[PDB]
Amino acid sequence: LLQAEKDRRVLQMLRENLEEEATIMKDVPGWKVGESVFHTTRWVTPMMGELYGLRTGEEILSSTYGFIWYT
Amino acid sequence: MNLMITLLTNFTLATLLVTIAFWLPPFSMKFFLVAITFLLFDLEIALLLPLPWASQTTNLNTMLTMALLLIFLLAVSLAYEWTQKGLEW
Amino acid sequence: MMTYIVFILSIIFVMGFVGFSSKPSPIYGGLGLIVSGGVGCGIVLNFGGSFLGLMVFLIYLGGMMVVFGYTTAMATEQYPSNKVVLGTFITGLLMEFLMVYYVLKDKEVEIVFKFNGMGDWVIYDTGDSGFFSEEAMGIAALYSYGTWLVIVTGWSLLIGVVVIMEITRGN
Amino acid sequence: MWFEVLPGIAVMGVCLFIPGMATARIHRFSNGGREKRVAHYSYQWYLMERDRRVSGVNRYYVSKGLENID
Amino acid sequence: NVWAKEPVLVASFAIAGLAVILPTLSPYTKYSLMINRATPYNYPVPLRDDGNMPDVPSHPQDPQGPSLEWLKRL
Amino acid sequence: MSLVYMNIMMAFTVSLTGLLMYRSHLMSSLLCLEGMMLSLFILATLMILNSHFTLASMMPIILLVFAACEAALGLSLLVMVSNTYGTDYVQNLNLLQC
Amino acid sequence: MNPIILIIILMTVMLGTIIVMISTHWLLIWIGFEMNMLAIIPIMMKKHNPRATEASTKYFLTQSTASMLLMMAIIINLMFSGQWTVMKLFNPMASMLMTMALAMKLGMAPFHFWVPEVTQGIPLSSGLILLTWQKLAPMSVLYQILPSINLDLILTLSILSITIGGWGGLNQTQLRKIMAYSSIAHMGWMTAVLLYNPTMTLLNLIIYIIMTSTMFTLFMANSTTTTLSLSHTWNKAPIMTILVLITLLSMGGLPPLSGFMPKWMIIQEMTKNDSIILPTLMAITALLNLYFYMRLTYSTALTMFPSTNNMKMKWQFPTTKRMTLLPTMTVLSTMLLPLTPILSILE
Amino acid sequence: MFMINVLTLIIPILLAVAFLTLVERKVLGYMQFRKGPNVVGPYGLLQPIADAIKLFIKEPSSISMFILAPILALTLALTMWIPLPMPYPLINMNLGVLFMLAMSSLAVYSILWSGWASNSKYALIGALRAVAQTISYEVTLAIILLSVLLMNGSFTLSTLIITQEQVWLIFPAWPLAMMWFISTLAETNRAPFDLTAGPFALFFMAEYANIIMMNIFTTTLFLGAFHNPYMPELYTINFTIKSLLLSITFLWIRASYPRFRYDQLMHLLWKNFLPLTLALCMWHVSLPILLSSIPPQT
Amino acid sequence: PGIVELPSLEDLKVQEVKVSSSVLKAAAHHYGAQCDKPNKEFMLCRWEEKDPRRCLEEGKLVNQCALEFFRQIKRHCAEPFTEYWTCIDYSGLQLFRRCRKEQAQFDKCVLDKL
Amino acid sequence: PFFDVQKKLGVDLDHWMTIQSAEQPHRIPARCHAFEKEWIECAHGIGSIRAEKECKIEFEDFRECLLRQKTMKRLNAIKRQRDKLIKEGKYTPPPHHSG
Repeated sequence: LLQAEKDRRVLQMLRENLEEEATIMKDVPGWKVGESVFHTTRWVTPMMGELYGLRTGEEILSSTYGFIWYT
Repeated sequence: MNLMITLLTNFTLATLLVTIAFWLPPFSMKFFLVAITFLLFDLEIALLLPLPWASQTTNLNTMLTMALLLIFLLAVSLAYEWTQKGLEW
Repeated sequence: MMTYIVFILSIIFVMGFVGFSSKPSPIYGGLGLIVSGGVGCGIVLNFGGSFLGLMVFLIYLGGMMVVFGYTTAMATEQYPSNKVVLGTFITGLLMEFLMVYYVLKDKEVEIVFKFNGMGDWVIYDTGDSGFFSEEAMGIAALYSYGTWLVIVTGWSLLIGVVVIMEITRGN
Repeated sequence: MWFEVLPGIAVMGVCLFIPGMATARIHRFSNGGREKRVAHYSYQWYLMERDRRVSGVNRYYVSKGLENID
Repeated sequence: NVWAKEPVLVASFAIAGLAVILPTLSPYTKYSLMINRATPYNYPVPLRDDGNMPDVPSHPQDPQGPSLEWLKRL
Repeated sequence: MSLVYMNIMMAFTVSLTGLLMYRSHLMSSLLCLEGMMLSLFILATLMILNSHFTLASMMPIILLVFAACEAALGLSLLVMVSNTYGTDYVQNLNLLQC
Repeated sequence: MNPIILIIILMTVMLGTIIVMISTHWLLIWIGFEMNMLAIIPIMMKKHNPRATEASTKYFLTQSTASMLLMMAIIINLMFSGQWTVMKLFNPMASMLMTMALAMKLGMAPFHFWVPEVTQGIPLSSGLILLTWQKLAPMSVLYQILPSINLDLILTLSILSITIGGWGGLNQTQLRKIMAYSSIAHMGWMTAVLLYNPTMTLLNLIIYIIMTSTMFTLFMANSTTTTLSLSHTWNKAPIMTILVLITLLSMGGLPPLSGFMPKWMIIQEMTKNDSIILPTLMAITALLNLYFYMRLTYSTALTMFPSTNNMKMKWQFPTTKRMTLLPTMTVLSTMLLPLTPILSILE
Repeated sequence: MFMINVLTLIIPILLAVAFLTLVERKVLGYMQFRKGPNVVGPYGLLQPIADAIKLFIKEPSSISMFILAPILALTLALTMWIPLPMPYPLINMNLGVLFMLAMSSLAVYSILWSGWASNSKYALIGALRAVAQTISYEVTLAIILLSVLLMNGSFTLSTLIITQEQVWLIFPAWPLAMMWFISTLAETNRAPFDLTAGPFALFFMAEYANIIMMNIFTTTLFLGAFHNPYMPELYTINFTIKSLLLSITFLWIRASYPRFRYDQLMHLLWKNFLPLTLALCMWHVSLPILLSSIPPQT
Repeated sequence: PGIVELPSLEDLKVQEVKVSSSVLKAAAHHYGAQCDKPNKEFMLCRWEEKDPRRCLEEGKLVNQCALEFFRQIKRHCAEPFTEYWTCIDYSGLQLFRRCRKEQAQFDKCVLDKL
Repeated sequence: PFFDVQKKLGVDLDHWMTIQSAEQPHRIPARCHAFEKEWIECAHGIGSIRAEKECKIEFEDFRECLLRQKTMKRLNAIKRQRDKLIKEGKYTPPPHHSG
């Protein structure tokens, strides 16, 4: 159940971040709106930047650096 | 950052104590065997020490045998310098 | 008090490396390498890092610079410093600060690479269910698999013992 | 005899006694009578992060038991 | 005799020799290996059910599959 | 590209130059070699951490124990040098000419 | 210096070289280079003069920085496409610094400054074991990671190494430095033909190690260091001199004699590639490094120097050493001319 | 409340050390036939507070290195009570026993720095010998630590306080416990393992905080009590009482026995402990694989 | 070059069983017992085809099965399960030797009524 | 010389230290496990030159997996565009906490 909730939540963050990118890059040249960097269409594990970009400190430090120097 | 805060507080308290203190007023070759002998046995300690993290596996006979070979090799080295007047003075 | 903490600890790491690679008296150099190993162990523990960096810390800052200070103390005194050390330290700080500027307020500087300019909280794993803390079982190998490796390592250690005693007048 | 020294030994023991009792009182005060969830592994940490996620306060200790179903 | 010449060394050789030999006879070697093997760290995946194997129950309460009981039986 | 790797490689190059250029004593150059050892240790270790190359994690500890006994041999040689001379100079070595 | 302890250290030399041979993992190759260093250090300083002290110190520093640069190249290799196979690599920078580390290892004209120094102030058995095994060690490495090397590196190393071994060598008076400079030139040769056919490199390794074993066995047969004692060994023993004649002319590589065969086959499979001026310039340098061979043979066997007596007193006494295997290896090393299709031994 | 946790940790160390000094002086006085200090001050607590402020008053290398040695000793003495599992430890460190050992090695560093700092004397050569007799025991202590945690799963030390509460660990290994005790005698650097200068009070402080650290860790390691939860005061009282009794026993052994000869010390260490340590440790390896009880690391 | 397609919130508007993990760990054996037969549909789907955006409707299936199980334990026996999780709540990291008596009482509850 | 003790005496002393897809003590992958398996099965029966001619697709895929070089390049381009248009000062962002 935790696996299912995690997958639904990271897909929700991906949908919201594609909404972010559809908002922000309306004037850039080039840039197909949904480029995966790779070639073969398979599911890749995200890199925590695609999950949490433009968060500015708080939630990224909680979700990444909290286990590292907490308890 | 918890350990960083503790390190900061202890360092600043140590500096406050030291500033209160000080602002309110030819060798032997036989010495050399000890350090390198210590360091090589510390290296074989570093080889031995990942055993209690390891002791839950399937191949237990291989673990036990290589553990025996490690302690027996350390014993061979220690008995070598023991018989060959190494740690003497 | 900002996000680029791994980057800043790497900066102080390079600072300490310059601080003893400017060739001081060797006990001051050992002091600088102790500080450099401390901040580097802080770096590897801040990647977490909870096992291995503190694990081999006892061998490096628990075993090495003690014996370096030992063999430095019983060798000579070097009681006089020179302008060359200070000039080399200023040139090292020049290279450091110039890289800091052309990375922080710019995009990239390439020796032969493409260094993307940002502090790297990413990349990082997405909280995947280890439950065994991968470093732990990782170094807790060598006993179900590592047959040959511990044999040749102990062989080299035995030979190191007999080599040291022979050269220092075996038997 | 030792009758004169054991009160001083007891005062030294109280100075040894005090940081554990003070620390445990701050532990039990820091979570509303609860203990800190001692996260050691990545699984325990993800468990604690969903705990602080589902509580709504972004604070794990409330733990909102069973009254979120309907 | 040979004993009190270098006594702690001889005692160390004796206890080390029994530490070497004692794995060659024990009533708990295979028990040790089975208890260590019977602890699931990696998660057991399911699979496409089978082609009618004489194993693998649906509910894990059903004792048809190979399971342990000597964990409780000392 | 993990930007910290840039400055750790720069730190390697600085430690390499501190190994090679040295004027007064062998202990300084050998200590810069030990710092270079530490640099390779830390760099490969952060590689294995952020790459999750969890199978063969033998590299940092085994690299350090082997280059440790290398350094022990180096200290043996420096003690021999200081014994057969008065100092441990880069100089006083013009004998056995080239 | 117990013989049991020396048999142990010889076993470690063998074991380190075989770990260099057989291990497909990079860490074990680095461990093998280290263990071979750690074993070859107490072979030297068999005496206790400061000469061997300084020699082992210099060799220790060179081999140590070679090992460290190799570990650097491996760590960069896994920063890029990362696999622990000894295969065709995937970086010009990592292969670049790796070939530079191997040039530190086996000696090139950038990196030859330690060689006559470390080979002068040591006994000759130590020089034999270091030359044979420390030039046999990188050949497995190059033989397995040839397909990802920029050729300009090894080519510049080879050209410059053979011309430094040609120029440096016409002035020296010590036999040890002569053999050291010859080792420099021939390792430049045996590295030069890597990226075209390693068969010539390995067969030249065989022939050169046989030649050096015969040469140093002859110089074990008389505790000599200069040409003067060589003329005295003429005046006490004639057959040693014709051995010096034939072996030195084979080191010259002359076509009736066996040393020309590794040269000539290298020229063949280097000039079936249509570069000509580079092989003939290298062969001009191979002409150039024969002068000191020839004047050495002059001062030993063909000219006759006057001598001091008590060699009359020596004449009652035999040359009663035991050799490891001198005469068999000598007639293998010299009369091996019609065995040219024994090139096919490899694959 | 984290800085208040820091305050509750590092404020009582000063009162703890000063009262330890009065306790050891009074107990030496009663091991001898000496009542006192009891004249000036009720049972002599004013006597250590006047010792501290007096040694601060009575004050007149390479000023950098001269400061770098005692600052390192004192910051280790401060920062090394963190993973102590008095019932709820301060930071629940995943591994702290090798952290203990590495910071003991850093204490050896600070001693070597002061030994260089003692300004070019046969005194400093004796200080180098003191460094040698200090460093000659971290082998044996670490290998004994490896054996006594080999029955304990991992370094996590709360699983250790789980394993201890059934039966004490003194009964699975009493001679290994005594050998570790002798190793702590040698590492704490007091009688009979002697010997060998400012600031004297701060160096005094660092050594006694080292000894209290080792005493609390010893009382942790080889004994315990039944730990009833939701009242830490029970285990705190009982653990404090037994740490008091262990420290009193340690001073009580520090009182009454003559010192060793240096070559007797080294010869004794290597050729009496070290094969015996190896045999006990290979026996601790071979035991749980034959008794089907290996500890379940989580 | 290759762009992707990611599903919308059209299927990611689903209520969750947002309880704490301590009470869920307290309900480990029982939730694994009656339910969690068709969540191995989701498990098999994921470990064969490693795609999330593939097996999500079975994520809804296991979510509504857990919701069914939680309503069943809420309405039916009993109330001192609340006592059980608030007993096992403050024990740091939870074991099962910790709160054994109320575990036995909850056993007697679930055995006698269901 | 590449001797064949490894392929002859059968003892695979180093056929587990080499890459992944061997059995970990706790069976977990790394970040590029499928890319490893695909690249290795592309370059199995291949003489390493038409590997460079043909398996370049999976080679570049594996390298951009192992580094995320162009991934962080695109992400930094996103960050620079975000920085310059928030210097412009538009749409106080509802990507976070709100809508």
